[PDB]
Amino acid sequence: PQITLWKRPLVTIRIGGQLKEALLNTGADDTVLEEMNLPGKWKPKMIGGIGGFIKVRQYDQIPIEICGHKAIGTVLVGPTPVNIIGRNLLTQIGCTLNF
Amino acid sequence: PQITLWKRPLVTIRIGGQLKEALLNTGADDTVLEEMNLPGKWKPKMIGGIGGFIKVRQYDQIPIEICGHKAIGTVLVGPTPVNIIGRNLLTQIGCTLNF
Amino acid sequence: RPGNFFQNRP
Repeated sequence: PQITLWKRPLVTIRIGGQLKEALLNTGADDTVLEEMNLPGKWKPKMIGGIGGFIKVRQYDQIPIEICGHKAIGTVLVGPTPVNIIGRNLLTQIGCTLNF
Repeated sequence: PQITLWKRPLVTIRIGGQLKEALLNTGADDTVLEEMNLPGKWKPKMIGGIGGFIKVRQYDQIPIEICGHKAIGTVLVGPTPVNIIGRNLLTQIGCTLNF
Repeated sequence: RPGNFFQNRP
C-alpha cells in the first residue's frame, strides 16, 4: 500500500491478537507501545528523543502484524504518548520512503 | 529516490545558504532543526516529543532544499538531538511510505 | 543514544 503524509501515518496493528492504532515512524530506531501489561520476560531500557528520555520495558521476539504484514522482533512498552512503529519492524514489512 | 530503512534515512539539506544533515521523519508533524541562526522574524512555540516538551523558535516561509527538492515552509529551531524533516515539508517534496 | 524522534505540535 501507499501511505501519504498529509495526516499522521496511523495504521492498525495486531499484537497478542488484539488491535491497536500505531504511527509509522521512520524517525524511530525501535518500536514503542503505549503501556500495556504484556506477559513475558523483559529488561529495563531508556529511550530518548525530543524532550529527553523515558523508561521502558524491552520484550524480545514479539510477533506483530502491521497492516496485515507479519513481523517479529523487539517491542518496547512504556509511557509513550502514542504507539510507534520504528525501523526495526518497518524493515521487515519492506517499507520504503519514496519521492 | 527510494530509501529503505536499514539505516537512519539521513539526507543533505540546504538552508539559509548552509548545508546540514537531516533525518526524514514520518513521525514528526513539524520540521525541527538544531540551534542555528535564520534570517527574519520568529515566534516562540512549544512542541512535544517522546521525552516531553521543549521550547523552539518558529520561522515561517523559509526556503529549504531537501535532497535536491525545493520546499518553502515552517521551520522550528531548538534543542532537538538531530535535525528532523517532518511531514510539513515531506508533503511538499512528494514523499510517501510504501510497502 | 537517542533514537525516537516522534514529534507533535504545538
